[PDB]
Amino acid sequence: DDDNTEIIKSFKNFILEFRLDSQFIYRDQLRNNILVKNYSLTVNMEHLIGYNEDIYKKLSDEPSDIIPLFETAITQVAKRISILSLPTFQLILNSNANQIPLRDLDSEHVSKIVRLSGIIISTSVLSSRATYLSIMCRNCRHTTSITINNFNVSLPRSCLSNCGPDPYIIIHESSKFIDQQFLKLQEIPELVPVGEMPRNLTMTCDRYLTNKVIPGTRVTIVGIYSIYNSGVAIRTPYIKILGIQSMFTEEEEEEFLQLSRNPKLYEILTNSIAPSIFGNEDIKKAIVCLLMGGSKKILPDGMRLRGDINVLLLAKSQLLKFVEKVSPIAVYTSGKGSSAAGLTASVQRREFYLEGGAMVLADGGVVCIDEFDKMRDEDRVAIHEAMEQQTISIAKAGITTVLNSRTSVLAAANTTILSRFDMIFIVKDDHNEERDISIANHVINIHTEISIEKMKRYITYCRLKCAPRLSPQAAEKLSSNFVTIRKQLLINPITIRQLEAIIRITESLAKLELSPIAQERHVDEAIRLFQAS
Amino acid sequence: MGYYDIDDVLADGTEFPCKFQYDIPGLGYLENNPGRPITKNTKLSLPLWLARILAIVGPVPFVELLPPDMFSTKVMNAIKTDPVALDLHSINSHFFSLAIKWIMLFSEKELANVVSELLLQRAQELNHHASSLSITNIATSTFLLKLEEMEKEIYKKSHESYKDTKRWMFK
Amino acid sequence: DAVFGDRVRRFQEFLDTFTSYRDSVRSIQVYNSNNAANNILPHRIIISLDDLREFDRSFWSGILVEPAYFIPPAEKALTDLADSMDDVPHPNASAVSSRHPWKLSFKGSFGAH
Amino acid sequence: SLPAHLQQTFSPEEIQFIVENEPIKIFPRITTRQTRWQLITTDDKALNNMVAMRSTEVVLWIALLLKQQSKCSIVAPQWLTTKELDRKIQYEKTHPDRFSELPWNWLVLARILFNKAKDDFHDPIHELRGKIQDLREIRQIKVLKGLKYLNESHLQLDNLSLLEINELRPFITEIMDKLREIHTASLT
Amino acid sequence: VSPQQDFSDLMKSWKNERCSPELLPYPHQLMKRLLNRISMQSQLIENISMGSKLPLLCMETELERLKFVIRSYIRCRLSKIDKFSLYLRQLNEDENSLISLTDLLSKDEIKYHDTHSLIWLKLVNDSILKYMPEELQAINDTEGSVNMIDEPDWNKFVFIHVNGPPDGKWNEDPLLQENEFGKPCYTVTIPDLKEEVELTIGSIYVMRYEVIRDLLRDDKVALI
Amino acid sequence: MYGDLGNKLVLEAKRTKQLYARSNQDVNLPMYHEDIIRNILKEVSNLRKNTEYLKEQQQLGMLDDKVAKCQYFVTLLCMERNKRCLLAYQRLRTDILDSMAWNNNDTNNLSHQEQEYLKEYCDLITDLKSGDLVDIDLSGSLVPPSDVFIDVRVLKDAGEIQTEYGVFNLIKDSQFFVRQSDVERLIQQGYLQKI
Amino acid sequence: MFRQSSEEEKKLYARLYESKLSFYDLPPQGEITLEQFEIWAIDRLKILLEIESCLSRNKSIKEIETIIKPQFQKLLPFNTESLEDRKKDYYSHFILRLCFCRSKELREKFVRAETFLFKIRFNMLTSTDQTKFVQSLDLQFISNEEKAELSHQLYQTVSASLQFQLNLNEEHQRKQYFQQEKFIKLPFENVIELVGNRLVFLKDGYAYLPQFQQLNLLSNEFASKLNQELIKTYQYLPRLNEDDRLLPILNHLSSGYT
Ligand SMILES: [Zn+2]
Repeated sequence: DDDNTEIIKSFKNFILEFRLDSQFIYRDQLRNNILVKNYSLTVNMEHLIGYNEDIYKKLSDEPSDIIPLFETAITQVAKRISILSLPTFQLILNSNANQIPLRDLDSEHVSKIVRLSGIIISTSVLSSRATYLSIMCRNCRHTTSITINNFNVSLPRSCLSNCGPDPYIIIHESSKFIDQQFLKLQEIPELVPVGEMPRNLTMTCDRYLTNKVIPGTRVTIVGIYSIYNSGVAIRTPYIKILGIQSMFTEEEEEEFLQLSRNPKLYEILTNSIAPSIFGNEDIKKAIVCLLMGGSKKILPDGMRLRGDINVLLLAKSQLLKFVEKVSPIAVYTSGKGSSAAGLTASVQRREFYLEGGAMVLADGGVVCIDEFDKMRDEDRVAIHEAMEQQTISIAKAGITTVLNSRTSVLAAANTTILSRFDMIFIVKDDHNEERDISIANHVINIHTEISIEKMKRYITYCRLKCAPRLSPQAAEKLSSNFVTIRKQLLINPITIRQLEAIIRITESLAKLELSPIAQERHVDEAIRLFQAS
Repeated sequence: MGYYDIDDVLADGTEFPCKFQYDIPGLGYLENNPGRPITKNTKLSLPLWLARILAIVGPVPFVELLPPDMFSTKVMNAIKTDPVALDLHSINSHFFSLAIKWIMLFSEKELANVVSELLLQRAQELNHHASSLSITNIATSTFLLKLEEMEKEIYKKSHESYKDTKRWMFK
Repeated sequence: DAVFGDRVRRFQEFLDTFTSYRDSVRSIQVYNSNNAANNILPHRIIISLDDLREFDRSFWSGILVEPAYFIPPAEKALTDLADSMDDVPHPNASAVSSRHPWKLSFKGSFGAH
Repeated sequence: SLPAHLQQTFSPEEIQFIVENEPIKIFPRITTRQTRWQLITTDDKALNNMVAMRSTEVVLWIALLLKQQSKCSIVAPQWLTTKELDRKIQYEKTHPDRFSELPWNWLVLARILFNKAKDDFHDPIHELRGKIQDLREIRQIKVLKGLKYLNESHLQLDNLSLLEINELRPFITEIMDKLREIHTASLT
Repeated sequence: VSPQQDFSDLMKSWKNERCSPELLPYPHQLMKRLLNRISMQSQLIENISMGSKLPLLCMETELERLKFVIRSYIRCRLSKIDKFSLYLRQLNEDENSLISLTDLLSKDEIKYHDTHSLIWLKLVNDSILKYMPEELQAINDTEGSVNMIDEPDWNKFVFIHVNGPPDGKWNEDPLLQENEFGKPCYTVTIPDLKEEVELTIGSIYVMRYEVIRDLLRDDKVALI
Repeated sequence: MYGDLGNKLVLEAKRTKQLYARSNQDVNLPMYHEDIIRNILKEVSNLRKNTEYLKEQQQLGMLDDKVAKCQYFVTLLCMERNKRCLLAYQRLRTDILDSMAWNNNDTNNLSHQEQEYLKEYCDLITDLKSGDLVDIDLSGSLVPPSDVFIDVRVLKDAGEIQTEYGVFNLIKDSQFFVRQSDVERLIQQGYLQKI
Repeated sequence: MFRQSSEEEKKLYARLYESKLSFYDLPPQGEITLEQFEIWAIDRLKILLEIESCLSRNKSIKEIETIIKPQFQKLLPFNTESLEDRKKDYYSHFILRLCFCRSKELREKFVRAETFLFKIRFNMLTSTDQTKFVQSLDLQFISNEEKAELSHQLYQTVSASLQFQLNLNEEHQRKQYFQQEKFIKLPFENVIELVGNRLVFLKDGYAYLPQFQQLNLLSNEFASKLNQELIKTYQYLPRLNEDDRLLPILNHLSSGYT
């Protein structure tokens, strides 16, 4: 009976006295945690060992029994430093003991503190556990209460105030609860023996350790290794977790502004795109315009005006990979697609369902297609709606839904389908032996102007900050050029759907300078670059 | 409220709804048409540095001020139920400056009582997050995204003071 | 047990003070009584929580944090208000023991919840 | 001209500078009584007339200057002892609103003497270091209760130390000023 | 008068100047005497150096400690003169002013104020105001829709500590009444609220500046 | 409308204030917005032309009592708000330059009026620093003196240099034990560290 | 810790109705109209007439409360901050003093009706208001030792009353309430109506009364003081006779009871 008091006294004196140099680090941490309504304490094992090794020995022998005592000691200290009501505090641990590989845990480790690491592969939803709980006695209508703690309980049968064999029920109207969550840990990929599928474990956490990690992240874990009921005399193992380890600044935008006022920025950005590829100036310019894009607009009568850009390319393999790397968001695919959804979408079967291809998935970003001619039959017709409307709509087999397809498409191949694109060009080649020799020398080196990341961040900044408008002079220029070309064709087609593309190219060109208005300088370069032919 | 104060210069540019009481020639450029008159009972949104004068100068003054949305009844109820949870930054960036300007303009009594309680109640949690020094980021960061431009200066000048005292002491 | 009565009294004071809810009770009752002699509206009322805040803060927070102890007596007080108002005589067998009280609903300014 | 962080307040370095001008009692290990010091901001007779192991009073900065070398020893103030600090903690607990009547420079002087003069105390230093912490924590609780009475007119404080006031200054004054601005705007 | 007392007065002036919102008057006599003493002490240190090491160490570091305070004080005063330049000029131009500018400022401060005002006037006059119409070319305009002249906030809140009369003449001070069974006290009226408070000796307060300006001038209180 | 350009200009003042405040060591105030200021002054000239034309119509008698008064008054307010914006921006950059003048006593970002302004203020500072009150170094350190003697390590190879106290030879990664009052200037210049 | 720091008629009636009930203790001041005099007297007269009618019909307290409570909002409001309602109530009572002081039968009828109205309004109060109103009237509890010595007798006395009046059917609940209940000691002659029903414990000529009972003492003090004031009001009726414009109204008011 007295041992429960001495241990609590010992941990209470541990928190109140541990200085390293001049700061009571744990008194300060426990005060600073309460002010932000965080009821927990993060103790370090090495400091506990340094203070008194006997306390660590007791903790190491019987963790399941001794952890609650230290927690209630934390509560007793927490009340003194902040009151002249609080819940029970959560203890959290850090350690540097030798990691056990997940594959080696066995019957020798049951009810021991264990440190391991792996990859999280799944996460459950949150669930409720009880800590303080009230009880009603059915016969006499007497009432009492119980305090649960979550370490390895059932309702009692010692009736009070005969009173009967099993008279107790719960008043949920006057009880307290906490959160709980389940996780799955899979062993590290570079530790598995050859020819075997990786092994995994299941584990639990509660209160502040919940909702701290997501699937696919590599983590390190400290926790008690134990068993639970779910052959003969055989039980399942698991782990109780006690600890886990896993927009612009001003100085950034100053650099981007300095770039914006450079008189030769357009040349600089074109030169920075696929520098190994020789020639093909207008291709690089068109890719800059594709990356930057126009400006979206919405009108009083509800009509909606597109912002995206679309380009086709008729060597060519490299540029799509570069566009994938430089773009803020990017998807890469070949014409047949990743599944039966193809590029756009399809219905599959047993009840029917629907899944989207690599036009729905790239919504909000860029998508590049490696061979546009290998497009499937359904996608040939569906890309019309995917490009013009930026939507995909299906009414089949009782399904009736519409999907968003807001993206800019880059494509390459080697007909009427060319009408959907804003610009079309044909790739050109040159055959200097020095170029091939340089490439070969670089290949042997691995076998034996603006950088990508800076350019990507700059593109993000320009997309976020500016959305320019046409000046009146540009309007007069464009309308005169439009009627001029149509008259020239008449005496010898251009249509409104291409004028509205020239406008988007003009806005994208004005976007680089961060000029709020587009000007005749941009209109001239726009119509100059319009010569797809 | 100094002349050269940038925040006061910037706060005066916020627009308020207005209604006219005379037809006037040539001032259609306020309606973005320089070639036309303004007509009586037309409604426009004008910056405060202009509406503050056109509401006063005569008699009947030229313009009447309509009750703006940022002082609507819904905002007042939201303030009075739970001031600490409120996202004043989304409501208006310069709330406590425009509040004082409006109170001076119309000499409101009840609005002052509401605003004083709001400021006093939010200062408590502001001090709580100021005092909490590391020996955490998410718990502080969630609240500090709902501060006005007015409150951020007080938070910064409190945090630096506490930090300097701590640094000097434990040195 | 005694606290139940005082909360009923306090909500009766609230219902007497803000009179727009009496009109709702009476309008529903007279509408139902009219067409019965020849559709029927439910025995439900929606209260603004802001009125309850401005009337009594202690009752407002009691409703909003301890509903199990505050919602039932207020509903009982509403049933008493609707019952005291005049009603059609000679009810049938089913009407005499319906076990059908009035019920509440809320709108406005939940705040953190 | 002046730095931005010194427009309205004193930095802790200036607070240390202010505290250093106070007098303190010392035991010198050398006799100076029959060159001479010839100071211009203090008394000069005491340093010129020292006798070994005879108690005397000098400014704190000269005392720390001497204690840097063997030539001096510093007597602790009488309040800086275990019995007195126990009594002050009991006073703090007994009266849940009043501040105990500690001197205005207690934190600064304690954290100077523990560093420069750890060897001259009579009590064990590791207990004083705890009782100082207890006093500061209790006072911080009492401060946190007090910030709910910021108002348009004034406030009263008693026995609150210089460093504690300097810690809080920019918050109290700013919030009080804005409440003043909101109130007077309705009158005008 | 003694060298000991002048440094206490300097510390008093420095601390008061740091906190108060207005520009307080220059101590003309104290600064003359202090600067002369600094010069003499420097020459004495040089003579003794050319002639135990420890007294020289004390003298040198004492002179450093003395010079730092004056440096900070003068920098603060010049910073204040920057902010209230047009206000001080308008105060001087008012023939009916109860105090002259030369009473408030030292000669060096007068030079700084005048020439800095001319420099700043030349900068904006050529750049901006060269292009404005004649009605808006004034720089210190009071009549415009916004007042172009800044001035101190007389109602700023400040910490104070009540000293009482400096001589300990509690029986002689006419303002110093007494509370029941306790210390003497002063009384002040806060006029916006029509309310009174009792300022006991020794207790600390947060108080509006204008309400306690007269007692501060008479050294009955000291800013914390 | 006539206040849009000013509302855009003042945001640069707020931006440069925050950039300056974030890092006291990295003061390089950005490019003077010549173009926006020129556009604002052109707008003011347009308003002046409009007022002059309105005065001509007033002398012609075109309903001048009400019509000219109100239009003229509204134009006057539009001019005044622009004056406020320009003065605020220039005053902020003036304050930054005044802060830099005290420590120093490169030029491409400053406008030429500001370029001569800085020279004038440097002349003023050295005039105050000379003459009477010379005994206290008004541009010196503002941190109170803590210790007489310190240990300083040698960070940059400036070779042999002269100072009022004497001569030093700054051999890279050597260490001195010397009085702070001597080496305060060299620490500020950046040849030394306190360790 | 931190720390900061005719009109008289209106204040008089705010003081008088802070408790929400009054013994009608003090002389009114200022002026009202003669139309107000007549109408206010008639309103209180109507409520008291219905109270006496229901009592003659032998209806219970609950039935009378159901009958009379809707009439306050029309004739004589209660639990109200309005100065007009408070003055209406006070002045109407004082007028019916002058109407009903004239004879023993009128005095008895007025005392009965007004005391029953006092009981009704007291029942409408919250327990806090009842406590404050009783304390304001300057109205001996036994010691804990005396309660312990007499605990068996007091519990035997009140146990049935706790079950029937306070619905405490469970003996456990009755025991807990009795542990929390206070008792008052006074001479048995003061509570003789409870003595006749054997609702109080008697010892040595003193009656032991639980705190949850004893409202009859309050209403009896109200009735006795009202009777004494009416006897006083009768003695100086010759001063009322100086204004002839009031006598027809009082004759009209008294005619409904004769
Ligand atoms: Zn039982």
